[PDB]
Amino acid sequence: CPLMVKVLDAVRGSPAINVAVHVFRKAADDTWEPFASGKTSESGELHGLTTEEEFVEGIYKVEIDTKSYWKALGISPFHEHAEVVFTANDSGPRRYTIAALLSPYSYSTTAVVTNP
Amino acid sequence: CPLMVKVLDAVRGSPAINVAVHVFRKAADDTWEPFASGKTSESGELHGLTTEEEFVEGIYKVEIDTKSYWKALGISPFHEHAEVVFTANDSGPRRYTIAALLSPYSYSTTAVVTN
Amino acid sequence: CPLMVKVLDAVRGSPAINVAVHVFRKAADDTWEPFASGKTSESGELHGLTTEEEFVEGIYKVEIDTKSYWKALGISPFHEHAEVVFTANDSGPRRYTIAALLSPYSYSTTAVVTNP
Amino acid sequence: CPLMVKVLDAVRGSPAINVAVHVFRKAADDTWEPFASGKTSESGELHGLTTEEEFVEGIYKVEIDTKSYWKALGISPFHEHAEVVFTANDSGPRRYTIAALLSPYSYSTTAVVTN
Ligand SMILES: O=C(c1cc(O)c(O)c([N+](=O)[O-])c1)c1ccccc1F
Ligand SMILES: O=C(c1cc(O)c(O)c([N+](=O)[O-])c1)c1ccccc1F
Repeated sequence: CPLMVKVLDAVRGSPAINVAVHVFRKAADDTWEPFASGKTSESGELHGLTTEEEFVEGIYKVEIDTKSYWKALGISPFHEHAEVVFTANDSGPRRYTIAALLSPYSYSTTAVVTNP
Repeated sequence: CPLMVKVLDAVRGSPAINVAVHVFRKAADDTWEPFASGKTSESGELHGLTTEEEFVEGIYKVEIDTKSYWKALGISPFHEHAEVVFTANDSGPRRYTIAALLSPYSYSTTAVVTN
Repeated sequence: CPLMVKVLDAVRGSPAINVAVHVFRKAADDTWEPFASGKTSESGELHGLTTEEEFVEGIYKVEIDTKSYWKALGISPFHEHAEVVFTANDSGPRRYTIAALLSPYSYSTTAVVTNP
Repeated sequence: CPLMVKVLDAVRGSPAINVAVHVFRKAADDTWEPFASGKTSESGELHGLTTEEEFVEGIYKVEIDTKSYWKALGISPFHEHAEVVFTANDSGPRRYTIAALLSPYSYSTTAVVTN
């Protein structure tokens, strides 16, 4: 509930389905620790990545594997991935939606942050 | 010099070339009067639309013929066109760039206003 | 159900609430007939604009009143509104989400079109 | 000439000036090695990062220090930075512009790749 990822396809006008997403958290030693991962559903959404207990304060990286998505639709794309890096929960728990809108040579990303 | 339009293609990663662009000025009766038009260049840009003398304060609409652009590339698009409607304000900086980034089902637009 | 509008605020990282939206449909005589209107909710969404019976084939214009939104947050913005113009339902009924992401000097819009 | 970065501000409608930009090249061991860096100019652009000789095929990362930019304007932003990661490909056009459009809680990036 506290972290959701939504991915849209600007070419098709559709959810981006089956997009791999890997989340990392920065460790004490400044490495990126694997935190959670999953795939977008037929709605373009990925729920169930973490829990409010697990999703502590930290610096998180949400890596959206855009290059496999375009390639398996016959578009050799430009980017390797889209990386979204942010501090979370540093004023207490929040709910985060990380959205991405994909094109072969472009993407946009936004965050919607709500206080439960 | 006061108004430039720039159009980019997010599918090909390129300028959007030969895109028709029409600029209108809102009239006193609230209708849109033709003001300037042209086709984007090889660089995706359209310069020479107006002059400082002619580009007075008011409400302008820039209509970008995105549907024809996509059609000519053999791609089916969503929008009829992209319209950008704004007020020219003499208190702000003097040069306006209206940029548009096109995808078949999406577009982005921004204004870069400088002195 | 067949037409939904969602508006997000890129400055706040939040839904854009209380945004006025006016929908028009192009008439036979090429004028823009008022079709429906409403305001975004606290989720940034506007539902209930039309019905599948009413939402016939045509050219529709969704006008999102971005300039009142920025102004009532102390930002004099650049655009008068964001206009989204599209042909709908010309291959039978579809469900349309028109999304807009707003900044004071920029916006993006996308469509998600699904076949029920 | 082969690589330019352009950064724009969607809140002010302006170039994003004095933004730190770091470019890295992916090494054989999968670590990121510093490649080029600079600060955007008054036009929001950063030219002179590399030369045709040095800019060989490979995976590059462009990291744009968006957090410091927003902080210096007294605005609280969401992201730590914006990272753009791509492969340089000799089969495609020769000149790469990496553009970024910044808002506090959002950014857009596109590549304009030309000959
Ligand atoms: O359009 C976007 C967006 C975001 C959402 O959270 C969302 O629910 C929907 N939507 O349903 O279409 C759309 C968007 C996503 C990423 C970056 C820029 C964007 F404009
Ligand atoms: O990417 C954009 C943009 C703008 C410019 O003015 C420009 O010179 C370049 N560029 O050279 O790539 C790119 C852009 C355009 C419109 C809306 C959102 C955007 F991100």
